[PDB]
Amino acid sequence: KNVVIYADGVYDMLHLGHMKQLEQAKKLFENTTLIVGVTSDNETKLFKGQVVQTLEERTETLKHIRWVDEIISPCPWVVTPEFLEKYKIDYVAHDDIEDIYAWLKRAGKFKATQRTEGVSTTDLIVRILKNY
Amino acid sequence: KNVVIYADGVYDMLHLGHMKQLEQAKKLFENTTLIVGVTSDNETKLFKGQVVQTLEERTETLKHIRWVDEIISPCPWVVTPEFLEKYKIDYVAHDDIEDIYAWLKRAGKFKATQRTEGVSTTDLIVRILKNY
Repeated sequence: KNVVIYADGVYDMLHLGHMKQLEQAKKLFENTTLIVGVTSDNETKLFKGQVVQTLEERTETLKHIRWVDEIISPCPWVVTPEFLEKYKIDYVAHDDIEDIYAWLKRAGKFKATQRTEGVSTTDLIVRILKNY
Repeated sequence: KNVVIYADGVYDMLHLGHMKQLEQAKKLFENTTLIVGVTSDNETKLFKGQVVQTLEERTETLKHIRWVDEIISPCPWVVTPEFLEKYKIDYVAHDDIEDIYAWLKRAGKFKATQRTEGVSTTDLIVRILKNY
């Protein structure tokens, strides 16, 4: 009855928005194993942009999050069918936002999870940029 | 066999240092209930200094932390004997750093937990204050 869910991402400066996404993935089915994939520093910088925390720092924080059952760190930048078989993954959970998730959706293996705006560590110091 | 542990604090901009402290408190005994107390905005500002996140924001993040079993939010600024009886608390866990914890230590009810330096959300943007 257990369903293996895979949620990959950068998880830089982990905040409430990330945590709610992990909760959502963890709760997609009654009985789940949530695997979190943490992207490598080099690949994140290459394809996305500057990461603040190292792979080891981003991974260590995730270990403390109630919803996280297993961590693949580092994880591949792009999910492949081979990867899904290797780790026996039933669904990939990711924000949605051509479509790199098209093949997962075609297979019935994609579960959208939603971002929370404004709760980011960026915005909190922008907030604190008012005492002056 | 279950031991009730009470760890109070501000828990502003929760980072790895806080999380490791909560892990330490949670793991003080084999079978524990970890109660986290979150201090009020007004009292924190009064006795400590500016808090970045509201009581509700600081409390909501703690809900996502694996080690947290129960939350008292807001909590009293100062622990009292009456408070320990009300919630059936066996030990208070807090960083140590006259001594407001003297009466707890005298009673056998104090468990020191340790801070982690440098891992704070403050230091991460100080870190990012190098790309320029």
